[PDB]
Amino acid sequence: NPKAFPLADAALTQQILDVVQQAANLRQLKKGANEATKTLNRGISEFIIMAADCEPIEILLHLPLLCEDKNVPYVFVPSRVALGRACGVSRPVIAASITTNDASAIKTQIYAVKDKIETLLI
Amino acid sequence: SDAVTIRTRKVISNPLLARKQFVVDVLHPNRANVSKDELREKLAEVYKAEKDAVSVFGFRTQFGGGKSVGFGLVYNSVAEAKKFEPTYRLVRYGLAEKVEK
Amino acid sequence: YSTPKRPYESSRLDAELKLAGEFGLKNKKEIYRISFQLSKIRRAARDLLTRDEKDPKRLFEGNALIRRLVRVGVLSEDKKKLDYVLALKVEDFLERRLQTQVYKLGLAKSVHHARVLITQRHIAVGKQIVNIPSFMVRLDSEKHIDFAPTSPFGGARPGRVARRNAARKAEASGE
Amino acid sequence: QAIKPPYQVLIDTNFINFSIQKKVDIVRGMMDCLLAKCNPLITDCVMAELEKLGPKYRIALKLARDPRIKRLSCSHKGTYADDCLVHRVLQHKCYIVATNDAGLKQRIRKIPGIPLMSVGGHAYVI
Amino acid sequence: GRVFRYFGDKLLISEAKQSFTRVGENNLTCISCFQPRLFAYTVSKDLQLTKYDITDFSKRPKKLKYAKGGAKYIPNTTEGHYDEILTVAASPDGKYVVTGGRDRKLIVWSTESLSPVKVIPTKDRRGEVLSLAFRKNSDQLYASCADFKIRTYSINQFSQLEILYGHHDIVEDISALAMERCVTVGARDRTAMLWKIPDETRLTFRGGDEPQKLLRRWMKEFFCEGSIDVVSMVDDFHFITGSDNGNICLWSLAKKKPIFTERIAHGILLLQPFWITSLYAIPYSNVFISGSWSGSLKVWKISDNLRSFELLGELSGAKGVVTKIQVVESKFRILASIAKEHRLGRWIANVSGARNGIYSAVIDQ
RNA sequence: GCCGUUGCAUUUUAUGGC
Repeated sequence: NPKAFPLADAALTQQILDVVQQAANLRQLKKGANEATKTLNRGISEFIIMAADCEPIEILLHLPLLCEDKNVPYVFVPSRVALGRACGVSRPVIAASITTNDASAIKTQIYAVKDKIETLLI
Repeated sequence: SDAVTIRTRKVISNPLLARKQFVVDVLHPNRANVSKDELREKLAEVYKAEKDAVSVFGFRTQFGGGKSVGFGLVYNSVAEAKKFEPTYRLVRYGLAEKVEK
Repeated sequence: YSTPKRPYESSRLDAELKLAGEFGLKNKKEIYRISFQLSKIRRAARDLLTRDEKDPKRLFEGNALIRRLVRVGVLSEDKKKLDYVLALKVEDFLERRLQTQVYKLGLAKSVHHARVLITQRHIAVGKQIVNIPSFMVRLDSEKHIDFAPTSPFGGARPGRVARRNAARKAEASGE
Repeated sequence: QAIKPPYQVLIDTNFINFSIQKKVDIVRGMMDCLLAKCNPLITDCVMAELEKLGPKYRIALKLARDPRIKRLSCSHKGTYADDCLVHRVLQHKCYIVATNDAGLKQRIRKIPGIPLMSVGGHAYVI
Repeated sequence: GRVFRYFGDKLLISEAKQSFTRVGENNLTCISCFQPRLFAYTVSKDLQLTKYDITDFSKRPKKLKYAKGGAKYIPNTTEGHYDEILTVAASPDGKYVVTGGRDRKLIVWSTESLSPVKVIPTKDRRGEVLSLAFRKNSDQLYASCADFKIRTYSINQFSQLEILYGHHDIVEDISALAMERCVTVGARDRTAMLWKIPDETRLTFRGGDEPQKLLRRWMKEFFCEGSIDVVSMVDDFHFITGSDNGNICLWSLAKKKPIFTERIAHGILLLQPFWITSLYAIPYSNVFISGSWSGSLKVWKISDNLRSFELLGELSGAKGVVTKIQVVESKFRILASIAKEHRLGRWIANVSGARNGIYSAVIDQ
């Protein structure tokens, strides 16, 4: 029935958009459910961001099944326009993937976002 | 020769010494430690008196380069430069003989 | 600075080089002096855990000490309860060094390649060229760390060894 | 090595009788030379031993049953403070041993990566 | 100087002359109008600058001269633009007008014969020009740059003065007055900074008010601040900003917090508020004009005590993405650059009346 | 200035599509 769970609140959404902004600054970001599915195959994916205003929505339902197979966190965001904007990118991106790097300059922000997401998934 | 752009601030009319004191700012990107001679030339063309009616000194530059701040002087006449200036600056500018003793 | 209490002790001696292996240092003097400053803070850190709650000493000399740790870029703001201050450790001051932040921000492909790039009149953070590896970035200066206007990899000159390589081509192949 | 504050420490039998007879506290002494928040522990082997020193050492028992100190359990009837700890230090690599008994202390310097203590809260690294 | 022109009541808004011009360009990014006869300058994402005469208020802007570059000018010392031009600004002497964009250069143009009189390399691969603003009655160019910089030039001598650092994302908007100071935003850092050029200091004002506390307001009786899109300077002692959620924030130089914030202005349409895509004030006055792609320029009157502002009204004559607002006077002539998309190359959704051109609106008294 | 449409009859004025 809901099909839009979990959907994030306000300050977590802008927090995620800022983390995606520095992630696009550090080329540690994947753009597209095609690419995101490939990163879920290679096991390099930290977590997955999906949009809620994508028409249709059922093209994006494969990512929770593949993530729950791989035990990977995921949270919906309401805008695909702002989700495109946080990529340093001027046309919308429906879904983005966070890649794995322990040498990442922004790693603590990624662990805090995974703390909020993994808090919300339970 | 990189568009020197000599900037002046702190201009106060001082008629009792017949002068106008002001802080010379020398921006110099891609140019290092220009002169004392060219400075007296290029600030006398906004006051339009003469080169030897212009005194200047000071100038400890910014660290790294690209900015220089000194202290500049302009008078109303040539004879005022011979009376109101120090005796060694006129030798430095060339306007006098240093009687060595 | 201050020397540690025991100079040769097995689990600590190998713990030196795993710090020297990741960060790429040259002297345990540059390790011990970092612990020395962490020593002096931590004694003061335990002083304000004894006194009364909402002491203005615990406020003025506490929170400014807390905010300065946020200001240097070490204490994350979520742990801003003066109880993570005891849970600080050695690598976090090592992590805020100017050498290691170059490698994290692409651009260095090593921690040892970035060490050479500090001492060769390259990368500046503000408009000041920094050539000391321990410059301790203040977290408001991260996305200003960049190649210089001069000193190529930044352009407008290719440099004395690239110009000499250009010089060799003109004299034998050309004239 | 990968050991972080808050530290956890094991108080055996020889420790408390060197604390009171030198008038240095248990918890507040541990915060001194470890320089962080400490989580003390006592096992079932150690506490029931001090019931056998009972009529001469009520002082040590009435300090050990304070809620600053936590309860820890093992399940063997017949084990000691001496031998039960060595199995605890074996299968995990994240405890700190507090003692002064040399007969136990030589069983601690052999397993690498194990922090020791001293006369009552004046610490020493491995 | 302070606010002294009090004429918000004198504006006859309901019968303002509304007109529109279609032009031969796709996605005009900016418009800059000179006042000493009045001129106009337009740049588009079709690589073109076009010069109009607007001295006749009853007429639509007629065409004088136009210049379009091309792919000839690929290198960066070429005297022509080879990508999208993001901003344009005319000099206060009417002699020059400078353009720049994604080609990361600055080309100074002559107003007379429309010739490339100067090309300046920014010398950074991230030194993209975003907003050019001149000091009133001066020639000191303030250049917002995508490598988080502010670069200051002189026009008459074509030199470089100095650079300001400090921001954390791309500096979109900068506004200035006749004194030597400017307001900047960084547009994702969710702050704005005041810049004193000879003092070489900054005063940092902070947005980012959480709507969660506003939910507290929802218990007493919304949308996220994510991007401070525009900034404008009303007087030397106050200014304003425009956001990504309809909030328009009034700011005082003595107030770290917002001295006012207006809630949703151009409205919504889970739900999406419109972006504050344009914001231009009449200098030293109490009147300012905000614009969206929603189709109606909303104009507001500042109170006399500088504490709140009130609705002057709406002008519905301009459908499409308003990118830049110019206001000239003698009467008042309002021009607005309507493009099919947002300035930044951004995506726009389902816009009614997709058209490109210039909005004109004359208000008497 | 690409197309369509209307009043002046197209220059002029207003509107829809790419």
